[PDB]
Amino acid sequence: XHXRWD
Repeated sequence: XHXRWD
């Protein structure tokens, strides 16, 4: 949802 964090 935020970039690499998803």
